[PDB]
Amino acid sequence: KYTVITGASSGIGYETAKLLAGKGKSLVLVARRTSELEKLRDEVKQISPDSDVILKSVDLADNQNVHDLYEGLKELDIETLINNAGVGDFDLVQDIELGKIEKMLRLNIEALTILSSLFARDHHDIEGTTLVNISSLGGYMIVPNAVTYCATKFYVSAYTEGLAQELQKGGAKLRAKVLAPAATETEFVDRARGEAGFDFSKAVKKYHTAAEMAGFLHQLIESDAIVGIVDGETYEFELRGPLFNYAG
Amino acid sequence: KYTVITGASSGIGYETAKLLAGKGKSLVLVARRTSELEKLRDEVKQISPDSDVILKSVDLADNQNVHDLYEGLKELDIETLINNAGVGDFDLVQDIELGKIEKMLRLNIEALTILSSLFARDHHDIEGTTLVNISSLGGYMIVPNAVTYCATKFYVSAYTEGLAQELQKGGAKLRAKVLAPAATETEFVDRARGEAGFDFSKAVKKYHTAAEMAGFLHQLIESDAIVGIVDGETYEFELRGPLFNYAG
Ligand SMILES: NC(=O)c1ccc[n+]([C@@H]2O[C@H](COP(=O)([O-])OP(=O)(O)OC[C@H]3O[C@@H](n4cnc5c(N)ncnc54)[C@H](OP(=O)(O)O)[C@@H]3O)[C@@H](O)[C@H]2O)c1
Ligand SMILES: NC(=O)c1ccc[n+]([C@@H]2O[C@H](COP(=O)([O-])OP(=O)(O)OC[C@H]3O[C@@H](n4cnc5c(N)ncnc54)[C@H](OP(=O)(O)O)[C@@H]3O)[C@@H](O)[C@H]2O)c1
Repeated sequence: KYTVITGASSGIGYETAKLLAGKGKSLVLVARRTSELEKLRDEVKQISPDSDVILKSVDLADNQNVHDLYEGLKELDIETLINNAGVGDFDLVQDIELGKIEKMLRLNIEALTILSSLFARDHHDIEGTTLVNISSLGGYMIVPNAVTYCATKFYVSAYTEGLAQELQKGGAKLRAKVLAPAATETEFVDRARGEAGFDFSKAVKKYHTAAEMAGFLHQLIESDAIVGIVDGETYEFELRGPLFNYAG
Repeated sequence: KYTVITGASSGIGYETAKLLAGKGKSLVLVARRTSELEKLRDEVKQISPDSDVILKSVDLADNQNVHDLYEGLKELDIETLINNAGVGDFDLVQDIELGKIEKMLRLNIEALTILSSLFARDHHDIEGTTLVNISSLGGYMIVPNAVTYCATKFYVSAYTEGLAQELQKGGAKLRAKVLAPAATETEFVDRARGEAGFDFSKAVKKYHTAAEMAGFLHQLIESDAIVGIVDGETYEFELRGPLFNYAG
């Protein structure tokens, strides 16, 4: 039984991989940097010798690539799929680089939608299955200077909240959940603004570590809650139901 | 001075083109079916002899096509861009047709985001410009059996509400607006479910006509409101401010 974690080379996906290794889970770890995926596999084997770890060096910003990824796991028993890979951008809309933003849409929205749709197709009536889509507090509240990225997370939040309630009302075995972190200490900011060195310790007054966010993600999987969300002011993690209007 | 209307060959965009014709505006009408674009241009000339009417047969579900559409309009003075083209689907997520849904994402989301970003880049500091993106009441309220489509509209609403407030806070000249129709008598249901003949008169107990929704769109352009939205319970058209949380 496997747990698929996209965006496993760094940040939340990376630490989630390590936390799930400590539970004896076997992993499919997806990202582009093979080097880091291999060093993580080495950590995972010393944490948990009997875990199986499959690596997949895949750019998920290409729709065909995402299809290929999934059909290549057809002969695996996947209990959890975690749509964690995603990128950010800080800039006024009038200043954006469309090539980067277009790529952001293909990763944040499409890849996640392809994998969620395919997982749901084959796993809705299968006992013990979980889908966890990583949104953001930015997917429930709009943040200045990050309009485009926030809107990808609004998509993710609304899509997962509607998929979750679809599967509940239909009596599915598959459970779908959304994680909405707040500021979490990872590479995300450095990628988003395009230059390294951003220091959360010095520049952000409240943030979780990547390990703390792996821990929240794991508790979300271990709950009957659809939404795991960090409060923007208290930075308490809350497991709760949907935030948006449901017309049902 | 031109008003660009994507999705002009039927429905809201078609009736919007005719309304703006009666005000003497010149139009750039974008859709795939040349046939109907020429039929509308004939109507526009009969309403408005002196209106200029450029037609563009373009599939906007291709990102390159959307760039090409815009770069080809750079010789023109565009006062208004209306991202109206969009497509729906009624289906459990487990039952969708990915090729249809992936095309829906490229049109409902990407096309609109390319055209809005490029319009915003060249027109933010230009007096009298207006960007109007068409979302839906299902972009503020999740509707069963249309999870994926509603999420494209949550993207549109959140993107445009965030862009609108970005332009206000930064003193732009450009105004950005979002329209959120409810049931509107168009080809939209027929295209979404794949089969013709859906009858609003017999099947839907409250709905607006396409001409009424073009009127609401024109009301929204002529206001300081960021949002023009049909209330699901009263079916009154409301001009109001943003609905989502703004962190600034
Ligand atoms: N950090 C925060 O404050 C925060 C808050 C809310 C939500 N989030 C969300 O958290 C998730 C993880 O981000 P993070 O904070 O952990 O940042 P991160 O450390 O930069 O991790 C992003 C991950 O995505 C992978 N990735 C990026 N582009 C990819 C592509 N085209 N194909 C495949 N994999 C790709 C990266 O590895 P490769 O580059 O090697 O592929 C990396 O593993 C994202 O959904 C992000 O939006 C972050
Ligand atoms: N009708 C409703 O109840 C309702 C409610 C809320 C929001 N909306 C929104 O209203 C907008 C307009 O839809 P409508 O109700 O007027 O429906 P419609 O009659 O089906 O018109 C849709 C328009 O989109 C164009 N279009 C579709 N795919 C395209 C593509 N790939 N490239 C270029 N143009 C394309 C169509 O023309 P071609 O096929 O010729 O390209 C047509 O002009 C959509 O954004 C829809 O989501 C509708």
